[PDB]
Amino acid sequence: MKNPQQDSGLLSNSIDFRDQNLIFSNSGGVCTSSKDKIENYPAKGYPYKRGVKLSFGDGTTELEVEAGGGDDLYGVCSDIDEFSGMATVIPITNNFTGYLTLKKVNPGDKLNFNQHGELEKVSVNAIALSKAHKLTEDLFIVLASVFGNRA
Amino acid sequence: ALMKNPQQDSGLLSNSIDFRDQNLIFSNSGGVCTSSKDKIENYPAKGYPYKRGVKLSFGDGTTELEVEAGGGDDLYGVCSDIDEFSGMATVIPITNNFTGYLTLKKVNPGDKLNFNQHGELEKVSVNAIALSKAHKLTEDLFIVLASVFGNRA
Amino acid sequence: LFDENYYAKAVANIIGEVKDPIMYKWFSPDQIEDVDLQMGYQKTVKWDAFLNANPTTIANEVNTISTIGFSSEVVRLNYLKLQYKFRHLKQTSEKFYTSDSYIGDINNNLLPFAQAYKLASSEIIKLINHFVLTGTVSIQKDGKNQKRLLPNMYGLLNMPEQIKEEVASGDKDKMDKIFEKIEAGLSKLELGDEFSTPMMVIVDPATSLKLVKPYAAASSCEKWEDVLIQTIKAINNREDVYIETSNLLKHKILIYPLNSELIKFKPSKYMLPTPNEQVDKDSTDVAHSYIDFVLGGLLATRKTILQVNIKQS
Amino acid sequence: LFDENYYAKAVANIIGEVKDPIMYKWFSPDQIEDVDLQMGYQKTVKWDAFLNANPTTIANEVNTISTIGFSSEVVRLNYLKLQYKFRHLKQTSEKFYTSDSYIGDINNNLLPFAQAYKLASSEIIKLINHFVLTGTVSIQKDGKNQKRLLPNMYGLLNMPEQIKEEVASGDKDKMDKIFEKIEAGLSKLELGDEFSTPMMVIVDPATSLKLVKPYAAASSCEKWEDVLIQTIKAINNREDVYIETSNLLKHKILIYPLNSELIKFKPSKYMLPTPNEQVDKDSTDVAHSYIDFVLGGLLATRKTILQVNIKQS
Amino acid sequence: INNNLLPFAQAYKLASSEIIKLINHFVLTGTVSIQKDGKNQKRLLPNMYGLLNMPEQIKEEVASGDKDKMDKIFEKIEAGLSKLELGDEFSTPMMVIVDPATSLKLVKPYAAASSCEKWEDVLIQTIKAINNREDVYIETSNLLKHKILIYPLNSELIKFKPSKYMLPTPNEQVDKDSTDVAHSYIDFVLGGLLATRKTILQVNIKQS
Amino acid sequence: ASLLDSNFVPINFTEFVQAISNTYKQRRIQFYENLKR
Amino acid sequence: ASLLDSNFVPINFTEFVQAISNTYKQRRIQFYENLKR
Amino acid sequence: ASLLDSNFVPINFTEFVQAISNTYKQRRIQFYENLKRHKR
Repeated sequence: MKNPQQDSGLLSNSIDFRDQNLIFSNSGGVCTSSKDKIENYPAKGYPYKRGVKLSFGDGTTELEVEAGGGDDLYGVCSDIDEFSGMATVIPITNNFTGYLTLKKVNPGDKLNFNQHGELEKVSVNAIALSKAHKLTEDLFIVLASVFGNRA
Repeated sequence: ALMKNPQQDSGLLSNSIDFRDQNLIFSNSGGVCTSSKDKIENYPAKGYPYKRGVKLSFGDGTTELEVEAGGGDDLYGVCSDIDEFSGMATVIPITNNFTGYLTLKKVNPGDKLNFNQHGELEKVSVNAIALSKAHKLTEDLFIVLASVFGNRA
Repeated sequence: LFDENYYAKAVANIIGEVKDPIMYKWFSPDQIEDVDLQMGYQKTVKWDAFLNANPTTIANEVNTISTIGFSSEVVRLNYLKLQYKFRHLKQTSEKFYTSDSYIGDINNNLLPFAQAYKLASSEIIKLINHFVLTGTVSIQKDGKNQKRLLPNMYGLLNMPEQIKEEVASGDKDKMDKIFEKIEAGLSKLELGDEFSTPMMVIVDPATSLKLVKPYAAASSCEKWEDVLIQTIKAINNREDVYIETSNLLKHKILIYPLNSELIKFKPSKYMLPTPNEQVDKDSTDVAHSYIDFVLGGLLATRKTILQVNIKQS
Repeated sequence: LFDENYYAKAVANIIGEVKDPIMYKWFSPDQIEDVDLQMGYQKTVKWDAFLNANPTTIANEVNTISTIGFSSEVVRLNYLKLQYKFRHLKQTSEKFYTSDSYIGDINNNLLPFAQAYKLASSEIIKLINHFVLTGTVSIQKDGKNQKRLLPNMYGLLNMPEQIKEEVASGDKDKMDKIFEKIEAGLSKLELGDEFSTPMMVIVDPATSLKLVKPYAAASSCEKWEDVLIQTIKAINNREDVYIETSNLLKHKILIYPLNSELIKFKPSKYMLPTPNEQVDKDSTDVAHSYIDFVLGGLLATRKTILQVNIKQS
Repeated sequence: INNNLLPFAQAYKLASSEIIKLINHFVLTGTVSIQKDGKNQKRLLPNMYGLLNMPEQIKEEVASGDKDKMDKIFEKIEAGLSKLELGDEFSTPMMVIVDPATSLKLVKPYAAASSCEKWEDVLIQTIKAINNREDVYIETSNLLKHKILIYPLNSELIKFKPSKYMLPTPNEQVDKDSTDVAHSYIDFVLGGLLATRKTILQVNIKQS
Repeated sequence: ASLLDSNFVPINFTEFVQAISNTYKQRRIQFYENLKR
Repeated sequence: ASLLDSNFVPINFTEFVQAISNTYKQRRIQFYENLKR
Repeated sequence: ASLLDSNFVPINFTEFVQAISNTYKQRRIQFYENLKRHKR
């Protein structure tokens, strides 16, 4: 869940302005252009902040996006609407720079998406712009810039 | 999944025309026959002991005693209702008899039933007598009308 | 606003030419109530009572008495907002395509904004009517590649917990077997105290053709349609029965009452097509426009709809 | 009501003899807001903004700009209802127990309703004050066997996400080490733009006895209390620094501002003891009565409370 | 709430507040960064300095062993004050910016302990000795960390000439689409601090 | 506030959309009134 | 609607409870008025 | 030519930006006028 469902017990202190963006609720990218192509797809599971792949059913229902990677990588999920079950996808043709889930890494390392849509060190897909940031016991994020697929 | 009131909403309004076989639901809290002289005690709930036999569990000592699903020689009472906001289970003590629907282990009228380690009734110490056959509400949820009369070998 | 925006004025001046939806005939005037929403849900609560056991005989002294239990059900209706995009000619560029008879490029299939909006709105209203009838959204004749929709979004045909009858493939042409299935479904119908209400039946053209055949030796002045009307009048306290034919349905018969207390349509007030303010402009003569429409909002009581499917395989 | 229910009239005539809670001294008049709720929760929503990356330089042509993110937080406050039962003497039976000096039974410890209710209410108010101060509900002097309360129910002492300091066991008698820990906590305190506000400190009597010692060979001009007051005045923009002693605390120091914007107590309007209408009456002279009270409702901002615990092991 | 979307007024107010916080941080430290460690800083143009990174100024360093020794800190401050070169512009008010921990150290009585005399009072007297008995203001800022900054308030020595558009200003460009989400832009200008050499004292208390 | 009313002068697109919705509702009412069944 | 007011006569237990709450609030207000730190 | 004046009606975004700058300058002037530093 992008937004922590459990309510907080205390009001936050809005005095500092540093290191206030390394959160899982942060949706989108650090740098966003007005000419970016954005699509919306039915969500299979929770692909938020993970690479997505197109999955076709038996034909009765339309195609959807599921967390994955490898040669089946189609795009990167940057946002999700839970009420409508909709996943926001930036196509792999379009380049993306933002915080993505990392497999539980130093700047300059070449990262590729695994079968679960998690970035892992090495075809390369992105370059790590920072180090792993731990949000939960198994949840790690990393700032990466995706520039398509190149061997 | 196992809560008294389903979290999933219902797509359609119910048809309130029939009056038969409309009480064998999991939301039916309390007992089928209840007297005004029944003793009931609220206790902190450890887990989800609704419609199951409860036993007293003691912590390190920092916090008060609570009740958890169980049976056997450690059985203390029967949980008849639960308030989820306060996490409070209403328990009828074993010293007081109870008649109502209780969870049955996944059985004919007249069978002798005892509580297992998970607080579920099972065929045989004898703790209750089955008043009806097992009614299936889910693939693993089986209820049964039973009359609890305390402890006796 | 009209002096500054040409598209809004054209929409206002051409909105009248758009025909009314055919789904309005399927419901009574009191059975439809508009709600103010675009994407979200509306929830209601219903209270029911039940008997826990047999009553208790009051003889001598007694303290343990039988109990009467109560239950609540929360019903939620979901709404979904959808959009379509269409290309058209620019207002300034219209004069360079205004031929003598037609306006627009025939070779490039380009049209003025007003005509394009009218045609797109007509298509969207057809899609909305199909959704309201069948409960599915698709653009294929086979019915595949359906749009994944939110739960608690149902139509008259796919409504769950209703009476469903199936006529076998061998008895596809046997109107007697079809009527037997319809009679079984009508008997299984449960209207309760709301029985004294008009009834509505929707049939496919093939079923309508089969209805006018004489009732079966062939009867005189008695047809299957009349027999069905009498059968429905038997259960609806001899109220009016309206029979309609719809090309959207195929080998399907749908019978339901026209009482607001049982079935109610609470659609969004923005369900019908509405133009969007955003218009994509460029240096060429082609522009793009968007249309929004809202889907969802049909509420039905349980076991009040009969759905007969004639297996044609 | 007063001509029919004797107990209500007794409560009305005895309610004015109950001492006011001492917790009022720990808050400013505008820091307390009554709410209308017995059991349940109340939710508040706060919005915040953050910078996603370094600023983008506007030079020549560029369309990729750094973004600013927004986040919402929901804070829930829980209110719980609790009850006590106490035994007293029936109204009509008082004349058979009236004596020259007192009314009641010393041997069996039975009291008139007014006196019993007054004493019970005093005890309940003591418990409520203890809960408001420490954040725990218990009757043992050790503090074990605590009542398992609901989440989002916290006091000043046990409030999370606040500055916490621990004076070591070997330095329990070293006021210099204690004041060093207090200095560290005060430096880590974050008042923001609400620094110009009075401060409140709550200490135990042993801590006060150590404070009134001369400042330290040892300066005979000012005391440790004066040094602490000056230190707190350095951070509260030279505002009032109120100091209070509470027997409830044991080797713990609490420092917090008296500003509603940072810390607010929103108790239920039925938090204080209230008699119930259910009176147990039997054939004997002993009756039972019930008192209700509501707990919960302390809201605080993060890193605005300093809690110093002097380990006494 | 679920998708973290705000009205334009509230979003603009919060963004402006954050930008002003960043601008104040830049004016103090001379660097622009979003990390608390002061890393991954934005590469800025030369001749862009703040009150803390200004070159050719007096710098003192209190050692790790004297981190809590106010006497040693004051000795270093006195050394820097002697190394100051105010010159003919001495008759001017002075300004000191201090971290909260060092301020709490200052508010202690001066050290037996002198009655009715504090370390802050001693520092004020010492600065008044060099500023021709002029006003000496002391301020506390959470941005500084184990840093003490002393400088005069004379326009001849230190001058702040910021742009008239330095503070946040909205942009006319607003991104719009068929959805309900729009985008807006805020501009701000940085730079414009001038100071004469050897007129600022910067004391760093090396912690551990 | 309906498109049928010639006196209606939409100040903004929001009012225009509300008028569209009101016109649709009035058309539905007119159709139900005209229907004879 | 407070127990301090002699003219007030509680009709029912609900009014009695409301009067108790109002009296408690008034006592707190008076304590804050008469408090001098 | 400041946003403080209610009678001021900006004609274009350039005038609006100039008014914003003038308002910021006036706010700074007012803050310095109302400033009262502690001299001890």
